[PDB]
Amino acid sequence: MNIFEMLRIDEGLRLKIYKDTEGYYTIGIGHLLTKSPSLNAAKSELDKAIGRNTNGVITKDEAEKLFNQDVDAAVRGILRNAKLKPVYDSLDAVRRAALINMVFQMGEATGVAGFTNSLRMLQQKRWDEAAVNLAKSRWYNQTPNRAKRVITTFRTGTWDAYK
Repeated sequence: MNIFEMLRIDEGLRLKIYKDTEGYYTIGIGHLLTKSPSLNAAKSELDKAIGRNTNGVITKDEAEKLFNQDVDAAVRGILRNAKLKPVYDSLDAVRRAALINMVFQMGEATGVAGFTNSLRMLQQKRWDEAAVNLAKSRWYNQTPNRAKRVITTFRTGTWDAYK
């Protein structure tokens, strides 16, 4: 198991524009296109991302290409964030993947950098406590199964939730 497999499990793979759990236009492996309610806006953003006139449909290779960029971006976003960086560097490899998962989901470092208290607990390696704190969130209330998977990963440092 690794970050790519993990997120592929959490996000699924869809080749035609769809709406995410928040109703936003998305494609591929969780690639958010736009927060706009306009399908045409989403089709424009898609074509711009792929570099062709897609008509709302992409191939598997294309999906994977967006996915790789998106994982890079999430990691880079963490390394560039003053709050996230030290946490991430303090973590073991498994848990690092849990943190990338959150940033990818929340599509931005910002979101996650906000979870101050949980961040501090993770850095201190107080796993059970962090796990409880993380669950007191809109995040855990809206997508509870996915959040449980990510929280278990932080609590245990293993991939058991994904196995």
